[PDB]
Amino acid sequence: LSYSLGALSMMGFIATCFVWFNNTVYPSEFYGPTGPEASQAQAMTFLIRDQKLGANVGSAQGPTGLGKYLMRSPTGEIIFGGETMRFWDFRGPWLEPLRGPNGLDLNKIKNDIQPWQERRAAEYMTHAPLGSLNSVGGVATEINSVNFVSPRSWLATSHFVLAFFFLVGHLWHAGRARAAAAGFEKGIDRESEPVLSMPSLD
Amino acid sequence: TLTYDDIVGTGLANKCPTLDDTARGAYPIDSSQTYRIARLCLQPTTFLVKEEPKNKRQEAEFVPTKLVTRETTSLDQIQGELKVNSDGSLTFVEEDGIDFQPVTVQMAGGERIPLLFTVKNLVASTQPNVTSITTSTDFKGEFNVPSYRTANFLDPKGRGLASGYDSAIALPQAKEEELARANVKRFSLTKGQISLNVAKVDGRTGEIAGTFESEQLSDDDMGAHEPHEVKIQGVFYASIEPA
Amino acid sequence: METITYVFIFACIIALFFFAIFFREPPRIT
Amino acid sequence: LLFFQGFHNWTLNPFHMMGVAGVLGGALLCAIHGATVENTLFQDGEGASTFRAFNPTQAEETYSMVTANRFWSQIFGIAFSNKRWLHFFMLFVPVTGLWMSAIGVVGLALNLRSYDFISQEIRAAEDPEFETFYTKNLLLNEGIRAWMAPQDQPHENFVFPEEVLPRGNAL
Amino acid sequence: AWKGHAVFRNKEGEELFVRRMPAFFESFPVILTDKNGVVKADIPFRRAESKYSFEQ
Amino acid sequence: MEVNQLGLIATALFVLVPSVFLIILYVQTESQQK
Amino acid sequence: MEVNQLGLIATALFVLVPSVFLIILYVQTESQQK
Amino acid sequence: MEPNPNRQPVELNRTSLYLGLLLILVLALLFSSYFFN
Amino acid sequence: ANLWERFCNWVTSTDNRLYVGWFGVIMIPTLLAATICFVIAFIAAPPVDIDGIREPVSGSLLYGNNIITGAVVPSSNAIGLHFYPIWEAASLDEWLYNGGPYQLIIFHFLLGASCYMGRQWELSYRLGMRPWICVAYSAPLASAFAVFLIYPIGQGSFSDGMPLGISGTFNFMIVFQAEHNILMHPFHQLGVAGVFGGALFCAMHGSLVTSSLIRETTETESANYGYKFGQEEETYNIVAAHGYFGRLIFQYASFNNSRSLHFFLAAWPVVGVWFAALGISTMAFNLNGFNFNHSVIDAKGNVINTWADIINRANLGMEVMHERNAHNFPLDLA
Amino acid sequence: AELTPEVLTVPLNSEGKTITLTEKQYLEGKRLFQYACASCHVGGITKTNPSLDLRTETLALATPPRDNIEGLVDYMKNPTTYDGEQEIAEVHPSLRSADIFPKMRNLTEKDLVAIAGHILVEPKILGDKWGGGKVYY
Amino acid sequence: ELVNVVDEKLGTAYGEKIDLNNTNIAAFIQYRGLYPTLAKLIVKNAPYESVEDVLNIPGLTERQKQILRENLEHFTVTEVETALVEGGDRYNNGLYK
Ligand code: CLA
Ligand code: CLA
Ligand code: CLA
Ligand SMILES: CC(C)=CCC/C(C)=C/CC/C(C)=C/CC/C(C)=C/CC/C(C)=C/CC/C(C)=C/CC/C(C)=C/CC/C(C)=C/CC/C(C)=C/CC1=CC(=O)C(C)=C(C)C1=O
Ligand SMILES: CCCCCCCCCCCCCCCC(=O)OC[C@H](COP(=O)(O)OC[C@@H](O)CO)OC(=O)CCCCCCCCCCCCCCC
Ligand SMILES: CCCCCCCCCCCCCCCC(=O)OC[C@H](COP(=O)(O)OC[C@@H](O)CO)OC(=O)CCCCCCCCCCCCCCC
Ligand SMILES: CCCCCCCCCCCCCCCC(=O)OC[C@H](COP(=O)(O)OC[C@@H](O)CO)OC(=O)CCCCCCCCCCCCCCC
Ligand code: HEM
Ligand SMILES: CCCCCCCCCCCCO[C@@H]1O[C@H](CO)[C@@H](O[C@H]2O[C@H](CO)[C@@H](O)[C@H](O)[C@H]2O)[C@H](O)[C@H]1O
Ligand SMILES: CCCCCCCS[C@@H]1O[C@H](CO)[C@@H](O)[C@H](O)[C@H]1O
Ligand code: OEY
Ligand SMILES: [Ca+2]
Ligand SMILES: [Cl-]
Ligand SMILES: [Cl-]
Repeated sequence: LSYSLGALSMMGFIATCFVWFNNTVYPSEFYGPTGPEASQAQAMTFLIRDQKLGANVGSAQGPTGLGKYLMRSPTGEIIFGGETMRFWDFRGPWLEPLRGPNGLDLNKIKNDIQPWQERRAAEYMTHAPLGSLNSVGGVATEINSVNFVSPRSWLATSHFVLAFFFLVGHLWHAGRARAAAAGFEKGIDRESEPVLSMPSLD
Repeated sequence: TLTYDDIVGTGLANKCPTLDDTARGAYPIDSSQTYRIARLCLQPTTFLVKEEPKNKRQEAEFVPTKLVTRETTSLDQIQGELKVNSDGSLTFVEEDGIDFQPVTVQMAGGERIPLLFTVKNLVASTQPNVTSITTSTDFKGEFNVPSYRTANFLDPKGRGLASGYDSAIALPQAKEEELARANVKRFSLTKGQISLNVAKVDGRTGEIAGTFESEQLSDDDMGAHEPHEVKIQGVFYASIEPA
Repeated sequence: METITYVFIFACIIALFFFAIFFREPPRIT
Repeated sequence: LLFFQGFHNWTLNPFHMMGVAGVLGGALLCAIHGATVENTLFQDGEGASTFRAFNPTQAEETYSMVTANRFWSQIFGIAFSNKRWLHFFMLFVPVTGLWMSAIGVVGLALNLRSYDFISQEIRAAEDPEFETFYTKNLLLNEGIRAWMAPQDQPHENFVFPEEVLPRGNAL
Repeated sequence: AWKGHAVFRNKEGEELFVRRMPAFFESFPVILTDKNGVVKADIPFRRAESKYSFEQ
Repeated sequence: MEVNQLGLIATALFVLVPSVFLIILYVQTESQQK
Repeated sequence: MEVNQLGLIATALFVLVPSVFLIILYVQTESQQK
Repeated sequence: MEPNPNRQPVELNRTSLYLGLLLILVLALLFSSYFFN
Repeated sequence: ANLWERFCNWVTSTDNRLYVGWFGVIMIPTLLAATICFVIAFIAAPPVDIDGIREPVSGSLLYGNNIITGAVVPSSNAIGLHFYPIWEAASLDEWLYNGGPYQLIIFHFLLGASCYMGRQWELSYRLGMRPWICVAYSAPLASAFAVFLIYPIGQGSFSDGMPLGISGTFNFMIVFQAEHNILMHPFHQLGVAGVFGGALFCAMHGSLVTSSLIRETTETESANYGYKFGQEEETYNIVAAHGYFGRLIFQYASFNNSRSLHFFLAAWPVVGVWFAALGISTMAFNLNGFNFNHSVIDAKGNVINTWADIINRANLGMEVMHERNAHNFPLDLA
Repeated sequence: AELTPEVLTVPLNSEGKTITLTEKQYLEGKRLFQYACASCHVGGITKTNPSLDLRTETLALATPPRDNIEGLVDYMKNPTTYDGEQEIAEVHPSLRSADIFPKMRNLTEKDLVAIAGHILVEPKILGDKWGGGKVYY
Repeated sequence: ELVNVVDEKLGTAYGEKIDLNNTNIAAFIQYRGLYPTLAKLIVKNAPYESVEDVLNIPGLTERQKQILRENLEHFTVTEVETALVEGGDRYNNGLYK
């Protein structure tokens, strides 16, 4: 039982990461965008808007000195700017048409962004897996109005909880299995206390 | 024919394209034709910072630094007009592109030097009578260097130029004068100068590659301290096109 | 001096760990 | 709590910190003592559930203090050897903790806060590249104060126009 | 020495009053109202949409 | 940094005085007839 | 006056460390039997 | 562990304490001017 | 006996002043590495660009920090959840600029502490004890995983892991409140009941046992000398203590079973802290505290504020001010 | 304070004609706005473009005017840029683009009128809160 | 002598009207018909020596010229301030709601 509890713990942690990051076996069409996905989608959304307003997003310098919309990954790939710089490993069917061999392609960004992409990015940006325990969508500071907590949050959180308690269960039943097999799970034999037959530590 | 997944994580993304050593031909310029640079890439390989000596009469030198912000330094996807001038010289006028990178290098002893490595608003011309772009062709010109931080940037006490506190609020009754330079943010805008030496030419593809040396001021922390002089050396790539 | 002080107090604490553990009064059963 | 963070920087206060050490240390001792007693029990019954194997009137210790002592001496380096000291200590740590926390709050009654490190402020005021978690947290406090004050302190009739509200980029 | 009493006026010559710092506050914005507590000027954090700057 | 200049002597006595107290009691305890 | 800033602690420790040494020795001598 | 037989008890009588303290204090009173400088 | 056999016998020896054991084989080097790197960095590491916006934060003593402000600063946002060992940096200077010491320390520490738990199991086995002390230790360990590993995974960057420093810890708590409203999360509330309660019961148990100590000493000596290490007799009258507490409340609110009582003393704080850890761990995937913002509304539709809305204002302060140069777009999505 | 007929009386068109909504209509409007619009327009702002809000004064200065029922219903059929120059059904929910914005498929004229009325009445309740964003929370 | 240039510019006509040479594009939402088409044309073809020069943007329809004429009273021009126009800040100046 303890072996299987350890295994199930492991699998629960794994499933947590799976539903949280993967959008292949957990399609965002059904489960909603991943966290990375929605953050990226915001970057995309505002690039599209400002570029429509006439901004050159490739040369736009943000307040930090890093590009406001586009910057480089630690290995040089062109990636979205702002905090979503952390999420540059994200890949998804609505973003990949804008990706060239060196990452995000500036010409493709200027000329090739289809309306369906704007749509998808807006949708995913506005269904990020953020929300409250009573299912108020958005950041903790958002007012009541949108009834939404992403299925990815529900699945990830539930299964991290279960995986954790199942790890605990594995320690419990493993330790007990050892003690009982060795015959001291009910306690120490007063007339045969092992430590009393041991040389002192000092 | 490498794909994004071929390249990702390798460092190749921050490298400019190279031309084979067979690229030693000439790319003819038709003066009745207009041209563009469809892609200009600049990959810095060395960053040097001019030491600031004490006697102020010694020959100050440029000294090597250690790059600490990783393979995030190259300028790429730059495009612009390539004008055929009356005297046969070509002037490249930079329109747009990823034409800046924040860079921090470290000098011996640990002093960190941030700069906006850039060629923003580059205007660079060749010698007269460039009937063909060759390994003897070179571009020299000037660019702009805006503040390393733009107007919204807030320092660690929340002070800034277009936003933020305009005082040292933790020192409510200190005298203002001594802290003016730190309290009043300022936006530098200076010139830089650059040379591109063409080393290779594919006259058929309109491709040229070579080395470049550029020079510009570093970050002045929105006016709080003096910038350093930086010299940047590297390789460049450009694809010339009829427009 | 600040740093020297902080590092010194820390070092004293680590030394105290050493003595309290390896040079404790041994517990004895009666 | 949030008011005390934003206005008093209460977490910076060494008396609150002693409080925290007393409550968390208290909780730790609670846990470690209970667990240790439960895991050095003498087998005093035949049951696999070992709670009935204890008589409230019995004279003998229900767990082995000697085994507990060796166990922790080898696990952690030091161990209790004296039961009376153990239980006194269990009284001492949380009681002392709460008392220190009290002293700190008595300070906060007068706005006698541990709000700043003066050297920190002199350095940061002169040097706009000097940043620590200390100055970061003060920026947070400033946000808290300005954004919560008007509704939290309505008798003051605060009206802070938008343009004066401290905000970072975008947010 | 006392610098003397500061009286603030706007371009239209209305007297303006600085809102005093309550003891609770380590720092405090600079806000100027008229005698009816109506905001008339301030020192803006963000400038891009400032309406009440001393300059304006 | 511009620290309080009494900080050092304050910290120094804060440690040394009580520590010394304790050391004195300990050592005279050890020396008592076993 | 512009005195050496380390003077205070130099003097305080100069007094305290060997004085404490002596006191420890004395008190533990008194506590010995006979 | 066998006890070390080279152990010897240590002593400082009250007169030596007074003499020693007088030495330390008088030295401090002498050198402190030079420490402050 | 062969060499490996002897080695195994030493490793698992019940006679080593500090028990080694196989878990200890992994524990000792990893914890030494984490410790040494942590001390050296805390003293002498240069500023770290925690949020990947070229705005390095100073954490070490030599670079302007004291004990309260100092920290080993989390690795750069640009790194994200990427593995950044020393040999991935072009230079130690780069490594340090980008916050490598942090990853080195928290990974060696997390491995090490996990092995510490396992080692508690191991020694309990070697001494013929019951095995579950380690289970109690699983609660603080899980907490540590929550703030050093899990939350970074959920938010997609070790730059949001808890800083190794005092003030940085406070930074982490305040930002966590801003974005997750953790105070209004029932698992954090269970955590508070866990530690407040554990403190309470610590004091209560301590004081009750102290109250019922059997007279064995004079007034001129410490009562502690009335207990002798290893004595078979219990050193206090639990009947007297039960009579006391039982009468303080009522009889059947009190424990007459020392085993039951000590089991309670283990279970309450351990379970509470388990919920605290699960709180951080699930707020890692942005399932946040209760949102009752604008929940009460009058007959026209005017918002009638509750204390929840004041909390919300405070949270807004923290939200807008935190990492003031890091956001370019209106929604802070991670 | 109550949700009175006067609160529920809003401009029908540009020519000065008003319409008075029932409380049922108000309820329907809040429900349908939450159903089809709140994901971006919670509180009267616009998450994917914060420069344009749903304040009546903002809607009034739109082209064509959107500060009345007809304007809002038309917008929900054929949305335009703020200047009216571009038709943006392809990136903005509408009956015209109910094929790519499927939540618009089960919306009837009655529904659109309800949503319009919600957008017009709510600022009469919340005031600056409506289109205010976090500052006014 | 140290000056916050932005504060200083708030004391010019910049603090009073839409500065065709400097102001962030979202300001054009203040008035009927200007955003986003004319606003993009205006910011793109900046700077202008006088306000009326905005009428000379190539390609303008007569309607557009009429709208601009109707709003010249709301426009100003001052010297290009680098701090306000670098970083693409005329298109996105880090301000949302
Ligand atoms: C994998 C597990 C899992 C997940 C991820 C979900 C997720 C969801 N459920 Mg489902 N459901 C589940 C199991 C799950 N459920 C179970 C077991 C039942 C039978 C009770 C249901 C019956 C059900 C109904 C009837 C409904 C849902 C709904 C939902 C949705 C809204 C959730 C919500 O508001 O919860 C509220 C949050 C809580 C109640 C908090 C739970 C906290 C638990 C009790 C803590 C327990 C900790 C641990 C297990 C205890 C260990 C003790 C320790 C000492 C060892 C969400 C997508 C709703 C929906 O929208 O449907 C479309 C809905 O109406 N669920
Ligand atoms: C509270 C009880 C509870 C509930 C209600 C759930 C619910 C869920 N779990 Mg969780 N789980 C739990 C406890 C729970 N779990 C615990 C305690 C653990 C150990 C920690 C796990 C470990 C776990 C993992 C690792 C995963 C889940 C997953 C899931 C989801 C999918 C379940 C599934 O499809 O199984 C699968 C069904 C079976 C295994 C039974 C047989 C399936 C057959 C083979 C299907 C054949 C299909 C095929 C198409 C047929 C075609 C025929 C053809 C000829 C035409 C579901 C929401 C999955 C998930 O979504 O994670 C996010 C997942 O990956 N659970
Ligand atoms: C690591 C996390 C942590 C921990 C462990 C603590 C710990 C503590 N905090 Mg701190 N706090 C923290 C983080 C933390 N804090 C943070 C990040 C902040 C933001 C700055 C604060 C802000 C804060 C404030 C503002 C205060 C504390 C206080 C305290 C102390 C409260 C002790 C107590 O039990 O009072 C509980 C109350 C009592 C013990 C009084 C008597 C209670 C009676 C007996 C109740 C009787 C109940 C009755 C029988 C009926 C009940 C019925 C039921 C229905 C309710 C304790 C040391 C308090 C303090 O320092 O006080 C001196 C305090 O005022 N903290
Ligand atoms: C290089 C440099 C400079 C690095 C610096 C690094 C750095 C950041 C340092 C931080 C500085 C620091 C540590 C600051 C601490 C700040 C702080 C708040 C201090 C509080 C001090 C103070 C007096 C607080 C007042 C409240 C108070 C009294 C708290 C006491 C807390 C306390 C000591 C709790 C005990 C916890 C503990 C581990 C107990 C172990 C007990 C034990 C061995 C149990 C095992 C056991 C159990 C049994 O049941 C039985 C039967 C037996 C037999 C047995 O053995
Ligand atoms: C069966 C339910 C298990 C629930 C989760 C585990 C709870 C106990 C774990 C604490 C471990 C502490 C450290 C070791 C301490 C230790 O060593 O344990 C000692 C103690 C005594 O052990 P015994 O050997 O006598 O019995 C355990 C087995 O051997 C079975 O006989 O163990 C138990 O009492 C098990 C109790 C099971 C039932 C407990 C349920 C209590 C929680 C119920 C849920 C509360 C949720 C509230 C949320 C609002
Ligand atoms: C594998 C190695 C793992 C552990 C390595 C490190 C262990 C260090 C443990 C503490 C050693 C010092 C103990 C001195 C004190 C000492 O020697 O204790 C000795 C004492 C022994 O108790 P007894 O019951 O034997 O004493 C009975 C009578 O003598 C009473 O007078 O132990 C306790 O009192 C336990 C409760 C206090 C435990 C306090 C622990 C504090 C933890 C550290 C907190 C400060 C850290 C600051 C970091 C900067
Ligand atoms: C890393 C740095 C560590 C620093 C540790 C510092 C420890 C320094 C210990 C040095 C203190 C020694 C004090 C011994 C004090 C002391 O034990 O004196 C009495 C002692 C008598 O020795 P007996 O052989 O009688 O032994 C009796 C035993 O009880 C003593 O252990 O004579 C000496 O030790 C020889 C040196 C005498 C020198 C004393 C002359 C002082 C006269 C007054 C001088 C000032 C006034 C002058 C006026 C102009
Ligand atoms: C729901 C059906 C819905 C309504 C109703 C609605 C209305 C609406 C109006 C009236 C405007 C014009 C605002 C003004 O003139 O000031 C407007 C503008 C935008 N909206 Fe919208 N909108 C509804 C739904 C949605 C959804 C779901 C989104 C996000 C995906 C969205 C976004 C926007 C955007 C962007 C704009 C600005 C458009 C532009 O001028 O370029 N709306 N909405
Ligand atoms: C910060 C400044 C620090 C300065 C500190 C200086 C440290 C000084 C250490 C003094 C050491 C005293 O050493 C102490 O000597 C006495 C004898 O004198 C020993 O005492 C031993 O001998 C005596 C004989 O009279 C017996 O009565 C006693 O029972 C026995 O234990 C102690 O076991 C030992 O601990
Ligand atoms: C035994 C290891 C002690 C820690 C080593 C400290 C880093 S080395 C240290 O680095 C500084 C910044 O570059 C230099 O200014 C300084 O000269 C140099 O000694
Ligand atoms: O909180 Mn708010 O949210 Ca998690 O990212 Mn976005 O800002 Mn930032 O990098 Mn540390 O921190
Ligand atoms: Ca050449
Ligand atoms: Cl922060
Ligand atoms: Cl961002």
